[PDB]
Amino acid sequence: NDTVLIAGAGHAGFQVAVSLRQAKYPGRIALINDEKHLPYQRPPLSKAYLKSGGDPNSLMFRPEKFFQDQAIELISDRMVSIDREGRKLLLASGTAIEYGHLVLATGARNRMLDVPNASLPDVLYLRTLDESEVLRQRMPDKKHVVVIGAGFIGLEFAATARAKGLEVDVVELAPRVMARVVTPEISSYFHDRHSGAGIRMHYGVRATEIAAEGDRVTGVVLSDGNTLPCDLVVVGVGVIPNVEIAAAAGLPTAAGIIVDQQLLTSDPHISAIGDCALFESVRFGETMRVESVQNATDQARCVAARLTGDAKPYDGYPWFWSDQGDDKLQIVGLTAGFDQVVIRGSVAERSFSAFCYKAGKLIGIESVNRAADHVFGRKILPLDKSVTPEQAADLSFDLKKAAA
Ligand SMILES: Cc1cc2nc3c(=O)[nH]c(=O)nc-3n(C[C@H](O)[C@H](O)[C@H](O)COP(=O)(O)OP(=O)(O)OC[C@H]3O[C@@H](n4cnc5c(N)ncnc54)[C@H](O)[C@@H]3O)c2cc1C
Repeated sequence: NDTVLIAGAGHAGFQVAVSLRQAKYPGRIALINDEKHLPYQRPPLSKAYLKSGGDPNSLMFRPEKFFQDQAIELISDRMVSIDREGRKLLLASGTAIEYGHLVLATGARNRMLDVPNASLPDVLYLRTLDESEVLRQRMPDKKHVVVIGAGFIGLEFAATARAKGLEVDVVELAPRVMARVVTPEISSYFHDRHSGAGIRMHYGVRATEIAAEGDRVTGVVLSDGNTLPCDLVVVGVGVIPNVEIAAAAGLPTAAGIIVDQQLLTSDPHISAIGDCALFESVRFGETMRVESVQNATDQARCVAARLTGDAKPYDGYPWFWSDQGDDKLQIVGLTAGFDQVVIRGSVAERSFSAFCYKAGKLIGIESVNRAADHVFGRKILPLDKSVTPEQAADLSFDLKKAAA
């Protein structure tokens, strides 16, 4: 067959469809979308949107007419099974489709809070437009929310809930916030900023039970035995890559759908991109899964480029960002295994960067309200070039000249 079937119409799904057309792909392109919304943006969900008037499709990538003009078949359905041998995609509507090449961009789903009463009505998640909209409408009728999970999303939400007048308590099991993604100097800064806004941070604890009265949430019980009163709970304790269906078809999976340097599964005719993909990284010499718009986007481009001619190893350089309250956090590079951190700028001035090193080499830059340092990293890191810790701290050391 000639048709390219895309399962999942989020960032990666939408981008591969678009990039496929830009590259003048002749075949048919079907985009399976299991949500009652035109493909939309995720980043605004825990940011601006929570502050908007809730405009139905204000987060749409492109308007409805776009998919028609682009010959991208937008199918309002969901894949449930994959017939690799018959190269057919089995939808839930009962329908079935043959494919030349199958692109899996199923992303990842919320990991359910595994605690008593965790499923009461007032225990909400925050990852889909729908979930964002209910939370937006629910906050005005709530006085106190406990946020479980100090990840990016949880804090982006916490600041807004606080800004709206709600009482806010953040529950994190680790000793500091964003422990899975940033170095201590960043956690510290944000701990101060949020605390300063009146948000009460709680470290070293897990939720062990959701205290309720009738079926009304009244608090969150912690592993230290104490209970934090609240009438609303927002949980962000991780996701689960959607690999089930692919695994059901015999495709290797783990913490994501396994793919090689070219984002291909063990079955040619089937690729995996975005949050759902556990790819082989030539640059970093290891298999990993990355959750970011950058990753979804660059991976989509890589596949689109392959299915149209030049098959190259995926090498989208990783970078992320987060908008918490009035502060902007930008990260370029992977900081895992950092053994030396240098501060450039001033924490007091609320504009600085943490230059992270490992074995004497710059591995990443975490910039708070300092776009210039981020541009420096985005240019230098992909080239695998570095700057000494001494130079990073020196405000008289010109980053523009260094990156020319
Ligand atoms: C609230 C929020 C804020 C974020 N903010 C940022 C940010 O500021 N910066 C950043 O870099 N990243 C951010 N991210 C992460 C970013 O959204 C993800 O990295 C990106 O969406 C991953 O793209 P994706 O295409 O793989 O999957 P997603 O966008 O999640 O889309 C997956 C889509 O596939 C659908 N689907 C799943 N299974 C099936 C199936 N079997 N059949 C059909 N359809 C299916 C899903 O319902 C969904 O619509 C944020 C994420 C969230 C949730």
